[PDB]
Amino acid sequence: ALPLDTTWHRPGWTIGELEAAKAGRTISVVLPALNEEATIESVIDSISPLVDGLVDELIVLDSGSTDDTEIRAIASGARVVSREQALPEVPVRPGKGEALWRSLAATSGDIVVFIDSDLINPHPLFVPWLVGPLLTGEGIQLVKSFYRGGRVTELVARPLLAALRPELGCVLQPLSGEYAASRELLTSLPFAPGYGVEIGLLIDTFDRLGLDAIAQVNLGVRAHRNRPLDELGAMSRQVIATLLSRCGIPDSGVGLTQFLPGSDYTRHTWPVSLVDRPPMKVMR
Amino acid sequence: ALPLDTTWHRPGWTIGELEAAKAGRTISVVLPALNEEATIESVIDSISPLVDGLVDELIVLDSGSTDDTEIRAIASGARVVSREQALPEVPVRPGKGEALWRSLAATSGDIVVFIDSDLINPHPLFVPWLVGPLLTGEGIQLVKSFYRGGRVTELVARPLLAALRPELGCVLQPLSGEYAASRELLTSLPFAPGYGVEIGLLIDTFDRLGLDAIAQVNLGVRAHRNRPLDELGAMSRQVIATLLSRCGIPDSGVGLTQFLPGSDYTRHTWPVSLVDRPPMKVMR
Ligand SMILES: O=c1ccn([C@@H]2O[C@H](COP(=O)(O)OP(=O)(O)O)[C@@H](O)[C@H]2O)c(=O)[nH]1
Ligand SMILES: O=c1ccn([C@@H]2O[C@H](COP(=O)(O)OP(=O)(O)O)[C@@H](O)[C@H]2O)c(=O)[nH]1
Ligand SMILES: [Mn+2]
Ligand SMILES: [Mn+2]
Repeated sequence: ALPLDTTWHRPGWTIGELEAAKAGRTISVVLPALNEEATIESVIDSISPLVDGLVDELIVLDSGSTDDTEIRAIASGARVVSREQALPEVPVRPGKGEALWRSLAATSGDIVVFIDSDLINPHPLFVPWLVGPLLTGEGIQLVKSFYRGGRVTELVARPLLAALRPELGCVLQPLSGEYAASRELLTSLPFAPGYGVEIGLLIDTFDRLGLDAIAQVNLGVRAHRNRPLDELGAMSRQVIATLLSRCGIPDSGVGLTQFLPGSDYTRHTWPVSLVDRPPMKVMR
Repeated sequence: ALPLDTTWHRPGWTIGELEAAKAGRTISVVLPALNEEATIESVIDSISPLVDGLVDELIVLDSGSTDDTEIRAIASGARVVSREQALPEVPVRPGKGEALWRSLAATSGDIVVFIDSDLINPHPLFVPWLVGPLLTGEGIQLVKSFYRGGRVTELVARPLLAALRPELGCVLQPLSGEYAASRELLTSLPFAPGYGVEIGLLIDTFDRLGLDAIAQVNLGVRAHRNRPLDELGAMSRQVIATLLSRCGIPDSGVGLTQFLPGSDYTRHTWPVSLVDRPPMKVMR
């Protein structure tokens, strides 16, 4: 009844069904990580039992961590790839979108699944639930998750989509870090910088293929860190910059400034970026 | 050091100084109210000692209350004016902006001060602090407050201003319900509907007169009700619609829809409006 293929309840496919449906296609899983020493092993362990079965390849894309992220991921049996190793001829820029774009050069699956490394005890069926529509559907190229407060999501991204791309009003979690897509789709799209990467991918997929190429699946419940409001302010600024650009509206490029009370106030300006990485295809 | 006249500490003007500075100008205070029976008397009592002195006129603009708002405001000695009485030839529309626009026809002060009726024990100097720059300055026509978490303000309005009107990046509380302005300015501007009214007035003032006509004053600390996230979602949608329109960007007019978990979800669509009230001047 939503114009977007939506799975409201627990998917019924068995792991053995999903594997049969692969039909020669491979599956890579990428966990981007910046300083997630507390949660990274729980995330890797939720998925590693699938490896050499449903999942052909699993990597941690380490995004500059200075804690114990890398040593703990290695002790959980994961292949860890730095931003530099993924694509060593090209100097590294900051932010999540850079990490995800680089991960395309360090994987080879026909299907790529992204799962954030800050999840607290994620369900082991996340990955099977995300790949279902790509495997058993026709024409699905991108699958977004939703789940059971998403302040940026409910105050910024969903209302801006209603304003500027109302056809995507049916997407419940447009900014979700858990999703899967075909390599063919991902290497044909630019990747927005920083926290803009998810909203950019969704609007670009829709603008290029329409709703029929996109599905969303209920993952039930998900837990993670709640960042402080000021960090959310910078994140929201970058989401806004990427969304305005995809909708053809010129963004000033001026970073958000904040005034912090100590009354007595101090000022801080956060970076925003208007520069995308190009489709990974051009790097061939 | 901000390009906008900003008073960072407690203003030094005495009530007797402010009165002398009036020089024949009058001052009206308007408290818009929709179902504020718990807080309305505290707000009125914070200001009524100024009446017949600094303040020439005080009204409660009752915006359709069905609780005890009106009887309690009357028992505090306030003149209460319904939306219908303010302008009886014109049928009433919903939302805050309608209430404020109508209040211009029910007052006659050269200066108009707005104070929200949901404040918990507001300081009795709010009104003197807001009128200071209009009275003692030159060329100030609008004064915004700021104070010591404003989720819509920090995630939606300030980052959209940085994107689309970065010159207003120095405004700390663009959505503040406590502000004062000349009647000449207010009756020359359209009024946005619903919760869009503050952002519309600020962008219009700036677009028409530039920064030199706007000041902001520290009111210290303010307290009020924290609305639930879904109501904030609709509010944010209307703020976005008004801000895009003032910046010349076409808004779809499609209301925000929300999916509420009961997993099992239900859907609800909130109204958004693209129709302003015209400058009150046309009603002469
Ligand atoms: O430059 C970055 C920023 C984020 N992340 C990862 O992307 C996900 C989303 O980051 P977020 O800040 O939302 O989570 P948190 O920082 O609170 O742990 C997490 O797995 C981060 O480790 C990343 O790999 N590179
Ligand atoms: O249609 C409306 C909506 C709001 N208000 C008033 O405008 C202020 C801001 O409303 P808000 O919803 O932000 O406060 P709350 O509803 O939580 O009390 C308050 O004094 C409301 O009573 C109004 O007069 N008419
Ligand atoms: Mn997170
Ligand atoms: Mn309020």
